[PDB]
Amino acid sequence: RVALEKSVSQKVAAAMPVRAADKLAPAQYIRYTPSQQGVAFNSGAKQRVIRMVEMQKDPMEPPRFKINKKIPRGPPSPPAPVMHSPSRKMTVKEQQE
Amino acid sequence: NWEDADFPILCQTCLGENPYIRMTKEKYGKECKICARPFTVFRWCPGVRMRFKKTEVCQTCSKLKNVCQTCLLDLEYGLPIQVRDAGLSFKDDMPKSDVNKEYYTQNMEREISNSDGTRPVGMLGKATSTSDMLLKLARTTPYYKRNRPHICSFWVKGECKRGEECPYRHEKPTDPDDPLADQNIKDRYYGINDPVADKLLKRASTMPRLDPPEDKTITTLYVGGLGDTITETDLRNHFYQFGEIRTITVVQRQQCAFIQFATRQAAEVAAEKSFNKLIVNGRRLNVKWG
Amino acid sequence: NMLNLLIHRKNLNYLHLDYNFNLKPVKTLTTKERKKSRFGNAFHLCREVLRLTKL
Amino acid sequence: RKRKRGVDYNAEIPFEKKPALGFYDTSEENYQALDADFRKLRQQDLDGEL
Amino acid sequence: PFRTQQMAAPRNMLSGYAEPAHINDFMFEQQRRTFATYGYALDPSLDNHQVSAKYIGSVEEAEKNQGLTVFETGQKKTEKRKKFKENDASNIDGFLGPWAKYVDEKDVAKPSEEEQKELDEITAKRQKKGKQEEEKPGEEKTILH
Amino acid sequence: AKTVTKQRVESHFDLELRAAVMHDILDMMPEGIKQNKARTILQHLSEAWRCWKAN
Amino acid sequence: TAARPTFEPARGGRGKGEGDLSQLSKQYSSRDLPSHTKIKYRQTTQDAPEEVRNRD
RNA sequence: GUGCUCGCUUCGGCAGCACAUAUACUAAAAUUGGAACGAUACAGAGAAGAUUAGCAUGGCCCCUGCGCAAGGAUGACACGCAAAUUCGUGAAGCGUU
RNA sequence: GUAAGAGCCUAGCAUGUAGAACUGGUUACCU
Ligand SMILES: [Mg+2]
Ligand SMILES: [Mg+2]
Ligand SMILES: [Mg+2]
Ligand SMILES: [Zn+2]
Ligand SMILES: [Zn+2]
Ligand SMILES: [Zn+2]
Repeated sequence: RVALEKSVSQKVAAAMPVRAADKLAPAQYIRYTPSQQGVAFNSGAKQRVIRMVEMQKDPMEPPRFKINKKIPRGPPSPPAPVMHSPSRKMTVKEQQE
Repeated sequence: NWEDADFPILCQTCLGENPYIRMTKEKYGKECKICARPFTVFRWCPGVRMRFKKTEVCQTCSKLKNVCQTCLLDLEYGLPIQVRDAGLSFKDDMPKSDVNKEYYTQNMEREISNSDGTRPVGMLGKATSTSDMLLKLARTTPYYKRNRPHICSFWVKGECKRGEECPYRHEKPTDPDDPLADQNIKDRYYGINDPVADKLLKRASTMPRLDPPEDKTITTLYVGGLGDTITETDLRNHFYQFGEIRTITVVQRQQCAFIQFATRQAAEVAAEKSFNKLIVNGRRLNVKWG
Repeated sequence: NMLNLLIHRKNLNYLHLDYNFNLKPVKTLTTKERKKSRFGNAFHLCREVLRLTKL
Repeated sequence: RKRKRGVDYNAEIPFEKKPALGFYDTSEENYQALDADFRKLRQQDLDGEL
Repeated sequence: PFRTQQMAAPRNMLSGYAEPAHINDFMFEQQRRTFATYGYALDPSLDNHQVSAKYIGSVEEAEKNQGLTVFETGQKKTEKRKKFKENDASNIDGFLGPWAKYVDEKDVAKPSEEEQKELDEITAKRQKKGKQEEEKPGEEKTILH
Repeated sequence: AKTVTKQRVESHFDLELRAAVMHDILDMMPEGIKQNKARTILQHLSEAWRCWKAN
Repeated sequence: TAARPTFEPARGGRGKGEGDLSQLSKQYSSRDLPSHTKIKYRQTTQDAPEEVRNRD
């Protein structure tokens, strides 16, 4: 139920897109290890800390990109083995009837 | 589908020379320069006199081809994709025509989002077998001339009214009568007719390399720069890898060691492994034919 | 400005919104141009509300 | 040429599925292409007799 | 031996390991402006050798200026640039309070005497590719067969 | 997903009846029958309804 | 020809709520407005599941 | 920059301290490609004779509409040598074992 | 006898991109 309600909220957010229009400043930190070490890269360091602020959205701005573009259905997931029985033998008489 | 993944996939010559970065995250900011689907654009400034670089391609289009999202160079080596596929195979064959491209992108996006989220989904097994010529021209230290503000086009008309305050460079642009000037995004990304990669391959082809055994069945190796500080007991300990080793003549006066193997295939394999690579006891051992 | 940026984004250069929010065709339209340039109650409600406020 | 699709047919393989691979090495072998013979060949000759 | 530098590193998504930190804002931006102003800062890596405290940058200027930050009173104080001043706001078309340009450096920067001609040449090189002018070739061509 | 309002009612009934008959003949045939012949049985259903209306 | 039956229906999963909510469209109908935003539950006299559990 | 400095100490300069602490999709651009439903020529409404109401079906076709209404020629497209696994009888003539 | 293919013709709406890879070489024995 906790997993479902989140997806519900993300769907329902379209139904009222702008009622008390949104707020965004949880500016957060992330520690990152370049996996490139051999140092001439940070300056001599092994990690780097990055402060992420989310870009502030314009209230008065329409959707940006074309979404109506339409493409055919991709391949389905790999076929399952069919697991039937040996198969009943069929007669000429019943095949004709 | 949208892309929407946190914290981009970046190299170290674009992420900056400062270990303290402030970047902004825009949720569906631009469209991808390849995929043409919208993705999460991250904008940071590397250093002080830099350009505010941003990611150009999707997380997905970098997971396909193991590249950085803004320089479009290999995360491990720092080279164009045509050079790395030259030093590998080319079995991806990403479509370039329209409907095929969006169809392939949809299916590979389902493939990646039906997996872990850590490996270069097709490039992994071929990325095991590496260390071709690309390692001998891999860039050692970052080229921070990439992160650099463009030529002031008002200064080209001699009319830059900002003068000393303009954050764009007042220096010469490159002569357009140059192969190293055209450089489309998709040409750099698919590995097709990239002139930077052409010049890197022309340099790596004229890199010094093995010669064949000119006369038949001769396995004789002519070792110059042998050195008088090393021992022949370590030579066999390095050399029993290849096969049935025959006699090893040693001349420590000209610093030349003569080597014979069973088959000429083993001598060619030793030529492959040894030439211009092998440094034992911290001292370069040169091997030649004749 | 909003209403005729909506007009000019739809490439309807043969319509003209005057300064009192009257929408008139500049020329005599074909059937295809007339079907392309039919607006709905949203556009005309906003246009007539703006007519009342400009009065 | 002004159309969205359509040039995708000769340029590459249209909605290409690679054959699923396994248990037998299928990388060395390859097929020999068609002899052109562009001095006898007819549109009727490729499609065959209806 | 069947893994590379990227494949042997403890990575989380294709280029390394990324984990949420909780550094204090002031100290973070302090070391950030310390590197952006002078060229050195303390190391935010959490092990790297597990001994005391190393500086990561242009470490030669770090000991020269004692390892100071931007929030602290500096050692050097010399060679100030000279600017105009008219803080009165009483003379019209003479006031420039904080909009005071320096006395030495000035506005529009033409490149040079030769650089302009070279840029004219490079625009002319661009012009020959656009191409649009084509005279009707009346050049005569004859001889005696 | 267009709604079945008033002008789609009879067409949708005939669209769904035909699908029900498709399912029933796929399940009614025994194990080794050639799995063609759906179209012919649907033609017979159309004919039986026209003979029903024709008495 | 033009007049023809179906013999295959349309498959769901490729539009407006199907995979990424049509990549998060800002289009919504009047019928998609907030309405009946509170589930009623069965009370003690109605047929609450505690009342229905002990019963023979 | 301002102020306090029982700072040198004049009303000039300097010293210390306090407060104040990191804008910018960085352009007045250079470029770079794609579109319109208008003319201009050819062209002319689906249902086995003709004249025709329509309602659907399917998706790498969309348009007007706020529309899960409704229209767009029933909006258009759909017209196909429509061949998918898998064979056998009987008699006669000729050559062969 | 239509305002649509087709099909031509001329058109103009979006971008402010990513990128520039450039250096090394010796010779010698017995019949
Ligand atoms: Mg209709
Ligand atoms: Mg009709
Ligand atoms: Mg229809
Ligand atoms: Zn992409
Ligand atoms: Zn990069
Ligand atoms: Zn400038």
